[PDB]
Amino acid sequence: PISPIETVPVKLKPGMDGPKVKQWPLTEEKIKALVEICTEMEKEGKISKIGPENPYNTPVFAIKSTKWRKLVDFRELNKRTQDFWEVQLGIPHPAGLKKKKSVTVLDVGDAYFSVPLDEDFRKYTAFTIPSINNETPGIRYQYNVLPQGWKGSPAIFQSSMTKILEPFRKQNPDIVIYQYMDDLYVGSDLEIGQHRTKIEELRQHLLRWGLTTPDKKHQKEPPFLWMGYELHPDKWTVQPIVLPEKDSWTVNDIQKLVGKLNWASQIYPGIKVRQLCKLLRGTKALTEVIPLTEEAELELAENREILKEPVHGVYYDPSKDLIAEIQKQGQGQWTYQIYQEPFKNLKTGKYARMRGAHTNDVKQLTEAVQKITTESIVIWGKTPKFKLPIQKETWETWWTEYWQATWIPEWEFVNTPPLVKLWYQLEKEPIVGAETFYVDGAANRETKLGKAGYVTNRGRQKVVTLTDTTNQKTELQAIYLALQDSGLEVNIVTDSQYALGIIQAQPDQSESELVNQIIEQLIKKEKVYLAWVPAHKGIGGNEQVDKLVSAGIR
Amino acid sequence: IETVPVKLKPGMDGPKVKQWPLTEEKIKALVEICTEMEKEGKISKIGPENPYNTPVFAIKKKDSTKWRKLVDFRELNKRTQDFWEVQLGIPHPAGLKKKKSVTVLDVGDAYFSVPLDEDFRKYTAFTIPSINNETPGIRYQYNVLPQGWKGSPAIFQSSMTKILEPFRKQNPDIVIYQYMDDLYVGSDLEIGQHRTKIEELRQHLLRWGLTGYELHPDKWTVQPIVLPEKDSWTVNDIQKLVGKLNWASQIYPGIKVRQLCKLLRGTKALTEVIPLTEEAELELAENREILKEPVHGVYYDPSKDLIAEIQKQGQGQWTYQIYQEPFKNLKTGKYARHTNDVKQLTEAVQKITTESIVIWGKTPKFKLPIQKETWETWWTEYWQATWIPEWEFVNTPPLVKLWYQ
Ligand SMILES: NC(=O)c1[nH]c2ccc(Br)cc2c1S(=O)(=O)N1CCCC1
Repeated sequence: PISPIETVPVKLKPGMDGPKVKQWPLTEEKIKALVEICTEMEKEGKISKIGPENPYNTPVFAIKSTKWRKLVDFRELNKRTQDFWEVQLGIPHPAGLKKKKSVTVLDVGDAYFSVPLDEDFRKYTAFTIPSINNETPGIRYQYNVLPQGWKGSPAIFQSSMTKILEPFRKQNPDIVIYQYMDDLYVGSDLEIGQHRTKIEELRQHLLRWGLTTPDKKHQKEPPFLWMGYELHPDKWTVQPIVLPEKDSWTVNDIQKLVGKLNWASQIYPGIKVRQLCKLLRGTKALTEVIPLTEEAELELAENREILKEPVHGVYYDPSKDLIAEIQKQGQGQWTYQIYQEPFKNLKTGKYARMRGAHTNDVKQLTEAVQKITTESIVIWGKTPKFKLPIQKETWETWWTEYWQATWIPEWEFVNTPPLVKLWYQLEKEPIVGAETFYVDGAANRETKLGKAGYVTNRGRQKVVTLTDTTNQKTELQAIYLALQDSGLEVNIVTDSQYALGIIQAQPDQSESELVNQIIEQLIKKEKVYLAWVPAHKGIGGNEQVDKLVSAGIR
Repeated sequence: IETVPVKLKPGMDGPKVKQWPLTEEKIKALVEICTEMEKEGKISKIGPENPYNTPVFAIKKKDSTKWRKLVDFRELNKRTQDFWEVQLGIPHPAGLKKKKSVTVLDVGDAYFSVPLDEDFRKYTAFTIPSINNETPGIRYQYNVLPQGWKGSPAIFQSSMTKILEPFRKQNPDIVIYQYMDDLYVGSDLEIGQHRTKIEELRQHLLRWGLTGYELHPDKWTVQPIVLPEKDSWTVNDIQKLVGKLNWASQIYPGIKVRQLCKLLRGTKALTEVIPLTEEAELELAENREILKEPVHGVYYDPSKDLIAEIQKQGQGQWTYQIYQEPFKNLKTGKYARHTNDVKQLTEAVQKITTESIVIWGKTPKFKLPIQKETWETWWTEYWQATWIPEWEFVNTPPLVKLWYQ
């Protein structure tokens, strides 16, 4: 049965004609297998014979566990076909679904082959069964329905199924139907008897539209394995995750493990991947063995422990608020959970992202909130109420003084260490009784060598030589010198906007080990005031460290 | 009625811009709005064979409880710039910025009485998404001039002129400028008299279907770079002063620092009070004078885009500069304030855009001191305007903020 549904008009891309690819000669057994397949398809309205008048062509092949299959290579027609609207804009997350009393899945029989193809387009679907040893013509057909492997099939199928379902939906708004490829998931809160009854009424409304579906006795029982998930009407989990037992790990084994651990992270809280991931850095062939670092071994063990014993999530109650909680798991690692009723998770997740080169826990926490806020809008249409391991004073102090704008949705502090905090502060004013260090760095672009140094108001001076640097590196090297030689309380004056910008943002972690050394020093001080002056002016101490540091390096 | 043919920019396709995720209440407001437009024939449902897309949102719109649908035609506007700008461009009047009073009126309803060329409709496609992607998006395209598309005012131009004709004849000294979905009405009348003429204008629009915001461009003055005035100057204070002066120059010609720097010779402590040799005081003396005046040499170039930079100053304050060439400031200003950073930045942007429309007839491309994603999720929460400017996301330079405080 081909559906009586109206047809979707189709077009070739602008300034293009249909495909005209010649048919390769086939073996006799293949021609034969194809003649049988087509006569059957023709005797069902799926395809139709045409002549040598239509000028387009698409290759056909035949392949074989011992039954023949027809293969049409639509590559060329696909390149000439217009673009369509995307089939799915995203897939639902199970955490966002509502709990259901009864749920069934109907798989649509011969999906594509039940929807008609635009009359004016059929012509470009022309294929030829060749004659024996090519001597002679060939049998020529064209499609009447949506072809397997054709660009427009998926979208046209789904649109047709959407048009066909509307009538039913209106008369049964208390019923959910989700369209996925050629399956239909049907959910209701009805008693088993009236659900079975509404299915049948559905199965028959579809039948009237040229679409077949399995009957009771033939339709599967929950749990439904779908998209890597296992769905029960009252709960959800990810499909069974087996972490292999291996004596030797190859890159391909670590990549697969990492992907399974990332997948499990949606519901198993605390899953970690950073040490395992560090191992995939650099990398050789997919086949090369990688010794597991210690760290990697502890992470695996910790993950293994989290994974023994199933964990399931609950579904969404739209009448209740969503609560999201976040914990710092370590350096750059964040983990979160979302619930509506304390401790019954709808879902879990982790966030790691390094945003920039130098950063702090205040900025990372706030980026994690943003990532969760976005995900929430997607899954539930609303933002959650957050519980953060950061004191309210800490947050407002930071957001208030920083130069970038921000806004978090409603949140409350929660005492779950480690608590988020700033590790040092720069003074707003120069320290009285503090030695002033005027710093500077210089680097030669040709030789790549440079010098970093300082001159203080209290007599001191120093210049150090560096060999494979950059100006930026010298300027940071200069600041570090001043922090090493100064003792608590110091005033540092630099001409580097670059180094200033970095330090003013109160970094606690960096990609640069030099930056990390500066940070470790900054946390040790009592008071640090840092200021900037334009280079190449007469500015006191500056003009002096500049000449000192320029010597031989410009 | 007949339709004006519309073409894209040669070898240029339609927009295929992703629909951002919307909250439950904005999705429901849109479903409601769109169901009513469709019933009235303004838009129709479309098939999978339309691969185009333009984003859509819902806004409240100044002191109104009602939801307004807002279509983001930024991309389509880019793909149709020869049509609305060269083919059917709307002249911008230079006298507008001079009027004492400018009133902004929303005239977008005018558009739905005009039909859109059948062969262009497909490019106006947009989608209403569902939560969790549990159902397919509701797909539509327009049958009439859409709001937010710069082709609509260009096409409706002739009818607008017929409509405003008697009022303009009767009031030779009032300037009326259309920009996108709004009308800008300026006069030099006393305020009650200005408001009276505005109500009269509303009566004329009302005879043709159509059915405000109050500026004072003439009162749009300065916003210099200010220098500190003080007794007892520190080494630290002097450095900060030359730093700011040094930066002031590059934009301002004449700024001098030698004397200020001469004050700083040797390797001094920051907390060292240093008496200003009169030679110096005469320097920031003339600099202070330099800074109080305008640029000189900077003019608007109509063939160039306008850029706007904004700095978060703290405690409700924001600074901004509009220019085409960096350092060649056409305008500078400030904006001051339940208000978060996003809500305040959102109002500053709309405020800067409106002045820019009034002054030059075009919107600036904004460089926003905010994380993209934060802006993306929050902006429509406080957006009230019917247009949307172009924007980028930047990280404010450390000193730039202090130099504009
Ligand atoms: N729309 C829903 O809220 C919904 N809720 C469910 C709960 C459990 C099961 Br099993 C299926 C469901 C469904 S469903 O059947 O539509 N569909 C399952 C795949 C994604 C949505």
